[PDB]
Amino acid sequence: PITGLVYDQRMMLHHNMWDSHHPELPQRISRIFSRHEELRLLSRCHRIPARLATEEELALCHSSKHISIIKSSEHMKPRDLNRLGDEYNSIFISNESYTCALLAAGSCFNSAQAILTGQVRNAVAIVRPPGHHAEKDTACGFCFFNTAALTARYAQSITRESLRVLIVDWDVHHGNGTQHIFEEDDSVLYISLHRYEDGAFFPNSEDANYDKVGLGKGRGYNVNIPWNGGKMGDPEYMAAFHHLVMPIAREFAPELVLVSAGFDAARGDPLGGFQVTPEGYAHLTHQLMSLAAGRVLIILEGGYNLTSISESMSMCTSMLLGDSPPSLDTPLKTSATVSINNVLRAHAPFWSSL
Ligand SMILES: [K+]
Ligand SMILES: [K+]
Ligand SMILES: [Zn+2]
Repeated sequence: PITGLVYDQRMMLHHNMWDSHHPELPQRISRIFSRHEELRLLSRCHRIPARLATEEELALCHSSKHISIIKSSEHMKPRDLNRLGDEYNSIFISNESYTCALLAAGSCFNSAQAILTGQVRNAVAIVRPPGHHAEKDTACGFCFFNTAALTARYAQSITRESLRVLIVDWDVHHGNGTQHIFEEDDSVLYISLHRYEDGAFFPNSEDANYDKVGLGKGRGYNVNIPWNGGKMGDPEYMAAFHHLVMPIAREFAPELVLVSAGFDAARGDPLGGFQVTPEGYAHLTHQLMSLAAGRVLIILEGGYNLTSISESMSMCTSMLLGDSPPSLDTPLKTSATVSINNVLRAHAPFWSSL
């Protein structure tokens, strides 16, 4: 009954060499790690080693062009790093970025392998840079390679090709790259909750709306839960899990759960504007633990208030370790009722549980 934990200080080497205060900070991961130490969660976990992803593994989801361009940045002079970063939507690059992206993905592969070999029941991955905005062919939104999507394909590569992987993306932003990578796929169920604001919120695409349900054999296996016009928090997220996430997930019957666990919907985040609490994140984690015989891998995505992400992800690890769910302190914001009902209208044709 072991919980794994992967953390490697070398992932702090990725940095913004022009803006030391850019919110995707190296100390995001060291702060989360430190809070696990203070709460004495670290010694209750088995340490899973980091490793570099291989180029062959990156090619599970990304084009060889994209791999080669990010790879080339390791030897790039500052002016060229600045210019290359500016060719993407919201990317900064340093000479260490490629290696850190490789480390984040490989750390998650090792964690998924530890779960799927029965060496640990579940695991938490304290990694950066994040992944869920990265597309097959391009970097986006602080993300170079799509760690969670690659981990889903990696898991299938060591088990069977059609292994049912659920990805729950509770980062406040839509994971455009994860949706696109699996949009035609019925073996990977993508469920995202995100601030949407009728397409005005990053990443600024109507691809994130509730009516994008998947394509081809993937029709029904893409679930977007978009928030509009309100400061959403625990009641809205609990209601979305109750009416949507958990009924769909149970019907899908995943063999592995990956959480694209951004903590930028947390109270205090400078970018998300929401107010999910650490206790809320613990309850979402505990609900997901009922799936896939407990095989849950929690993967850090966004989240930019250092205190908020440290308390929030530590509470998630406490849940993985088997601790009792904390006590939770309200009627939904009206637009959140509308959002949930819109998703129910979009997906009840595909899911008998709805
Ligand atoms: K999301
Ligand atoms: K899908
Ligand atoms: Zn985010």
